[PDB]
Amino acid sequence: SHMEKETGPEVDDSKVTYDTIQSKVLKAVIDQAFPRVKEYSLNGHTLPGQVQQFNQVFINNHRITPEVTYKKINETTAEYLMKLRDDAHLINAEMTVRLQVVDNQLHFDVTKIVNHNQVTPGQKIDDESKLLSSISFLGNALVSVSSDQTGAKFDGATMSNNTHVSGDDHIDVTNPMKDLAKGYMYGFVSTDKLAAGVWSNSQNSYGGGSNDWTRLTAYKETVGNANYVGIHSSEWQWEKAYKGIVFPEYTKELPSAKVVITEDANADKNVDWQDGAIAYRSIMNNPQGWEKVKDITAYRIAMNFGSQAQNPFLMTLDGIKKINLHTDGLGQGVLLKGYGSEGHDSGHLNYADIGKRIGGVEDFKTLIEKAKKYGAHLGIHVNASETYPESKYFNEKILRKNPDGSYSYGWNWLDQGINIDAAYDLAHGRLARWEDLKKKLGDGLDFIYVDVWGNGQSGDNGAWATHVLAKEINKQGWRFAIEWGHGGEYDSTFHHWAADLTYGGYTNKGINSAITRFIRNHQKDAWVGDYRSYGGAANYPLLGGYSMKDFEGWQGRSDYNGYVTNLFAHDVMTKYFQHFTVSKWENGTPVTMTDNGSTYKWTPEMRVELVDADNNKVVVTRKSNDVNSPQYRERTVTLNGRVIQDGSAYLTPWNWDANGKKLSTDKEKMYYFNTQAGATTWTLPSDWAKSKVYLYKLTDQGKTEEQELTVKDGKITLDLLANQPYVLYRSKQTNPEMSWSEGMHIYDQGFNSGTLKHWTISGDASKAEIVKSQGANDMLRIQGNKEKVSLTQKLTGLKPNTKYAVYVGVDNRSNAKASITVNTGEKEVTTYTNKSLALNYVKAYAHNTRRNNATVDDTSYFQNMYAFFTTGADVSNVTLTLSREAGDEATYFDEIRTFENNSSMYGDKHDTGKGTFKQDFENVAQGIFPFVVGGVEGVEDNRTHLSEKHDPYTQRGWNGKKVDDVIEGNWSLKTNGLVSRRNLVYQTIPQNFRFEAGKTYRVTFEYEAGSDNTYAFVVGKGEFQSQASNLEMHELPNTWTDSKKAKKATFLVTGAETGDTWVGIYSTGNASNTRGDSGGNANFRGYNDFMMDNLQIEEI
Ligand SMILES: [Ca+2]
Ligand SMILES: [Ca+2]
Ligand SMILES: [Ca+2]
Ligand SMILES: [Ca+2]
Ligand SMILES: [Mn+2]
Repeated sequence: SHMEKETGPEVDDSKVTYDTIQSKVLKAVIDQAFPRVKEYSLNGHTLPGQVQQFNQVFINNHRITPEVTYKKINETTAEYLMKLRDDAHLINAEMTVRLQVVDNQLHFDVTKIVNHNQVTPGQKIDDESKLLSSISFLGNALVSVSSDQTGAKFDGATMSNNTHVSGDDHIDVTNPMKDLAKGYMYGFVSTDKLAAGVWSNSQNSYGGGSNDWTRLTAYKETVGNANYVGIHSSEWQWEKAYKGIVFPEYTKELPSAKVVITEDANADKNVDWQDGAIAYRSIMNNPQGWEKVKDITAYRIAMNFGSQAQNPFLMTLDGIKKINLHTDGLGQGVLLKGYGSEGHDSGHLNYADIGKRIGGVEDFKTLIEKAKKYGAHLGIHVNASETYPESKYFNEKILRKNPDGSYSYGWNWLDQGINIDAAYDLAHGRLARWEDLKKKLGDGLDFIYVDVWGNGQSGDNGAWATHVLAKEINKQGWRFAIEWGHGGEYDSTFHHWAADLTYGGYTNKGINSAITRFIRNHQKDAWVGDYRSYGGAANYPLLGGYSMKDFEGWQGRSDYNGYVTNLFAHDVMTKYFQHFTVSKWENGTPVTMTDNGSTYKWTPEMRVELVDADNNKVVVTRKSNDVNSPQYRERTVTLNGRVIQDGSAYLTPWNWDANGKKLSTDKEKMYYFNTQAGATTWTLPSDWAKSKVYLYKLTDQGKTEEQELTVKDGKITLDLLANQPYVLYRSKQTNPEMSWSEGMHIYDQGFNSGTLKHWTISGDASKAEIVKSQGANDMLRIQGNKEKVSLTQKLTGLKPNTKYAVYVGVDNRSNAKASITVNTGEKEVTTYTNKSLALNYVKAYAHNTRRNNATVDDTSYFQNMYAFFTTGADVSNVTLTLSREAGDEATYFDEIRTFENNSSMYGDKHDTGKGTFKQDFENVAQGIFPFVVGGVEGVEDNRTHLSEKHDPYTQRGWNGKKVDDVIEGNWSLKTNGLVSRRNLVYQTIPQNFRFEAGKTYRVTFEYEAGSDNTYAFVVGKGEFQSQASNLEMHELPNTWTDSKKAKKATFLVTGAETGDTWVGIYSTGNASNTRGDSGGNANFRGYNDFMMDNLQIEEI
């Protein structure tokens, strides 16, 4: 009141004809001349709409006075025909606005739009001003509040992803007050009697950051002696075009907005934004798939990359079973990053190209269907921003070009990507790409994760473009997910950088807004989770917040144990709260924090209450407001006044199956988890109190160590291991049959079942054990055997007369022969290894040589050992045998994968056998056989993979490309950019191809090399060391300056008597020659690359 009171034009609506539309509880007085609400009335209390007439709209940004005719449709409903004509700006249109009261809601709908100009979605338009592209009712508040009203206040949320900075504004409406003209995602006005919330489908943006997702605009308007704060819908979009081409019809969404009016809705006897937020759930858009979120407790990524097939579709079902047992049936969400093409960041845009080397559409369909019973939902990683020449959808027309006409290059890794123009893509059939995937896959896939979208790589990725993209995905029945905490606010249900707490640091997490989280906490994982070092909202949020970890290869992640502990430490309780809707949010006093380079104030939530449809009430209370107290980072949680979490421990009722379905009373359970040692005591519900109670320790074998608990006056006391999940039931439970590895033709391919029962052991069974790697990955170990030990299992469900490959991962520390043998009943084939000599450098593979997932002695020499065979007519007697001849030291085996394969490598025949060896790379089972990737990049998503032909884009000449990606057929072996490394790129190993002692072989291949002597053919023996081991080097010349195609290389190689000779490709110390090119041009054109094809090795 110390600044000058403000004054404005008075209201004069003495000549206005008003009508009333009303439900039983809500009356709205409306102008017949224009769709303006003068005032809302509910239970004798009022809120203004737009008090000052503004009978104008903005059409394509032009102020227009519409010619309006009114009709009263019925007691609740009025229509306004609004003719829009301005010849000078080529506006000749009409729209109908319907105002309708439904219970305590007012609906504002543009129900019908007619553009009299000729516009046809999909066709060229000569003049964009002919489009009816935007409709704005800015200037007409849908609801407001006046400074003359007691308790007048506005609350609004904007996007903030910085954990120190709340996105919310709380503004008292006073005269005087600060100017206000600002976009909001959510907005409320209230008095001490009524609160109103406003929703709009407007995909307006005023800019990036807090200016985005601004579907509402709040404005201060001084009317007479009073200030009003009014909430307006932001501008709506309609007919739009790109470079003259009108977008498809589905991009037009009819404008809609809603207001909801409420008294006290949480029984705290105060009326404020929280009541408005509760009521707002009845008018708001709901991101499709949101209902599922609360029961997706175990999210993770399973990764494939670079043709390696690290995680075949049917293998992922075994990880789902492991997590099912270990969590006693918590729901799951597995994002398949690398589901398509050759893996992650291969083949982008071709969404329907399901990865062949991981089992194709047939195994993907099986994974989806069979995962349902475990409440496991599958998602896929796609890209709508960048592609590669290999992709069916790579074309000049789709590529993004800079103003100077150069390509907007993407990242160079396996291949040099080029960004696409997403607006062009939308305007030229993007939708059909999703349709093709949906048709091929059928029903059942849960979610689409669109990587990078939001970062502008493909041009406009803002609110409008994101809603269009999400609608294409939702239309196929899929749920939307994206990378950034700030992305997809309207439609996303999952944000990777909100959920993986380690990413981005404190400025780039989930949505830091009490208002937004209150409204939608239960609908998405988009929030600030607990990560103390970020401070602010991340310093122990009372609602928790998803914490994602992984164990299936994503960024080299393999920590299964840590994954499960994390689920219990953060996610069980986070997900518990998502089964309820927030009803009350109470802040404590501001505290001072110091972290991330500043001292700042933060106002922490001290209590949050939640409720469900059955009026269960959950109360979550922070144990101290003192930021220096250990109790600041602790909560008490009650359900109906019963303590279920207190500090370090919880004993939490879980009444839902893996898919969220309510459990029968007798299947109800409770989870216990305590991050500290110590006895804890819990009050049970009376219907548990008079029952026997049974406790189980949860492990990767499911429920173990059954104990009957002693109940005393309805209490139990639990004194158990810290950081260890348990589950409690009212009756004795059993572990069901998991059918490990169903569809993979063998039982329990990964040694997860805790026994070798399905194997027939010939020899001393005490010498064969399932043991844990340094990464807790179970493996078969055979050691210390004086006689042969063999393990045999039938291969089941094979097709007759069909060609197959089978491999087992093998790491042999013994010199003794370790073998895989298949007997089809007509033929026996066998492959073996003596001591393993090649470390494993595949980052997304579970048994790479990184120390934390090493086999033993801090190393892993795991490599896939293959046999190739063909079934005959009878498939009832096909056996696989793993054996180890006598030796002291250990052989490790894991992951037996049998799958169709059509290679013809052995004297032009499929089956393992003698004859000239040939690799044309046209029928590779997986990886780069007979080579394995070397240590040139250490453990990495290796820059060598099988290159796929897409003429002319992948071949010499396209954008000045010097060398072909593919030499002959559809596939070659490509190494991208690994020049000047002085290290081994890849090598054969004896189990893949053996240079027999004292025999001599001719090794021939065709190759492309972009520069002279950057790569060399090498001959070695034993384990490579970069004392550098001895190598016979053959530097290779470039293949383009004096040749129109790949050159031929040929070498004589004699096998060392020790049997451990191999050959490969080595990155020399020589600098490449990029012929004056730099940047993306030099990367694209292949100066730094090496391609091989048509390998042949024959004895001479
Ligand atoms: Ca003052
Ligand atoms: Ca209230
Ligand atoms: Ca295993
Ligand atoms: Ca080929
Ligand atoms: Mn490629």
